[PDB]
Amino acid sequence: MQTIKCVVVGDGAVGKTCLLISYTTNKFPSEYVPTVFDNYAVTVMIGGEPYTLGLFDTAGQEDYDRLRPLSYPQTDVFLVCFSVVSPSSFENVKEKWVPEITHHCPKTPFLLVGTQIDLRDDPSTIEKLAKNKQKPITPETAEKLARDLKAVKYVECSALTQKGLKNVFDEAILAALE
Amino acid sequence: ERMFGTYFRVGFYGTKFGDLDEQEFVYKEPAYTKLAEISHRLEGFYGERFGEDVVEVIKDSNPVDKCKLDPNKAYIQITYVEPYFDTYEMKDRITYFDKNYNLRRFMYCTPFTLDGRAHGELHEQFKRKTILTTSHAFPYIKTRVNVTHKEEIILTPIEVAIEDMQKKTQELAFATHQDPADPKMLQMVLQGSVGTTVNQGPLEVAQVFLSEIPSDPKLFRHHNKLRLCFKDFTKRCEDALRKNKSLIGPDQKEYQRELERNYHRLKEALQPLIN
Repeated sequence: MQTIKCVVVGDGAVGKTCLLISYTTNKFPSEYVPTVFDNYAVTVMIGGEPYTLGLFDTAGQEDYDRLRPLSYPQTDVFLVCFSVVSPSSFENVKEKWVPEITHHCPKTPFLLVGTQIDLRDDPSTIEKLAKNKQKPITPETAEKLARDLKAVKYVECSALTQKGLKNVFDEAILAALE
Repeated sequence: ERMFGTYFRVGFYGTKFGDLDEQEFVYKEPAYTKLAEISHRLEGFYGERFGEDVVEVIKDSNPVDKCKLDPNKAYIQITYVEPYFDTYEMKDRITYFDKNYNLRRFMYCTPFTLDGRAHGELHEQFKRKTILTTSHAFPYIKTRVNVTHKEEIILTPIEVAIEDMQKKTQELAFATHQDPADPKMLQMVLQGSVGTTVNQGPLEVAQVFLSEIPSDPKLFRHHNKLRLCFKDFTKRCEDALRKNKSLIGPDQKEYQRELERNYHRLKEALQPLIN
């Protein structure tokens, strides 16, 4: 068959783009050749068949609230993104992002992607956020959020330790085929 | 371009590797094997043996300086690489049907600033193209074969701008002239060219490099090339815009209207610097 339209929404500085460009180029977040253009293509193999995944990258600013949903038509699957050590961004998933894609696309599947999970079990950031009365997001407190919101499932990854990186995108493709 | 399969460089650093220490291979994996995959395996396999906590993985591509490395730990550097060809070698991989036959040169790019950072501003960004030569050549009896020579090339930031532009001019070019068309792949390329929201957009490239005509004409052969690459780019965006107008239905009409509007807004700005 053909390309899968996967639109990726979330707050800037959850490193949402940082991971798109690093999975697709087989680079660590330290060595990807930076660009000026947007969106990234990637071929993943799945059951021996190779599917191509068009990755549509969207600004998380209010300033684009008017323009952004122009990409939403003909989407196949959504990656809604937050960083597990930025609880500003995990609130904007309940009350900005998931409402937005489900208002223009009620029948389209979406996934909850937590990112930067290396900085969770990192000492210098845990008490750094606690030193403003905040703990990072446990997978528990996100797994329910996704069941609450009728997401296809929760996934989390690190661009840096590659952990669960491949799973994020395998599930996105799979969710597009249902 | 994995008719050829997937290739990574693998460097082994540490006395605990026995005879592998200071040896450097190019591994040949199945097609579409991802960096996570191999790096999971090589850490998983020397985890099971030396203890999880001494297998450290060099998430880098700058050449390993032996000093900075804790001599107690076992270091594996892993870098994705692509088969590197002559312009003569490549031409023949076009016209005759078998193409997987003398893979001995492998290329990777590592980005830097003079600052010692990896990434900088559009005018600070450098790139080192490295070419690895292996001892034997793929396809081969073993799946790894080690590296005997090595060549570094440096691209001045404007040369980097050109390679970025060229690749995306061709990405359009391909997504336009292709049967049956792929609309989602085409709009994905197209929107990320003329209607960018996140990265710097192509205009800032013309602005940072094409604004002043350089004196030193060794740098003029660069200024011009970027000037002409924007001309090819702006011609391929039109073609792509046109072609997307064919493929869309009613729901994407405002989408295309904005993609169009985004383009003429840009060609507008571009025209001073291109001419």
